[PDB]
Amino acid sequence: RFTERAPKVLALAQEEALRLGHNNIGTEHILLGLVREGEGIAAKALQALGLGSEKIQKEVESLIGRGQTIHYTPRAKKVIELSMDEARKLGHSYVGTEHILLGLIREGEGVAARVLNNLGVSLNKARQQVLQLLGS
Repeated sequence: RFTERAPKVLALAQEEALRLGHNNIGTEHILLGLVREGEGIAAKALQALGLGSEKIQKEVESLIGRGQTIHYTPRAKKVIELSMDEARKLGHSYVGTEHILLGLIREGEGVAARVLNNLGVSLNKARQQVLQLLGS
């Protein structure tokens, strides 16, 4: 149900949660995966918005702090479900990195959203800008 790059986001999200010593894979780890994957549309959008992996990493560690089997948080699961809806609405059968980013922005209320707020990003403006990119 995913593009080639979307599972790489998920792999990195889990790796980051483990590297940071965290107990679950939350929306902020999905955000880290989106930016660190580097090549997908989501990474491109985050780059164009003036963000980068190190800035996001530092803000995650500031807000949450550092700490085997880690599970997705309920909100991260919701974001993944929303990514499927975002893809469908845009005429795609496969969920790409951009749909995970849109699902994260749409949910708009977890640790990733707090991080984005603290990094100076408006979610509503960012949603419009990501869609603008997809329409280009």
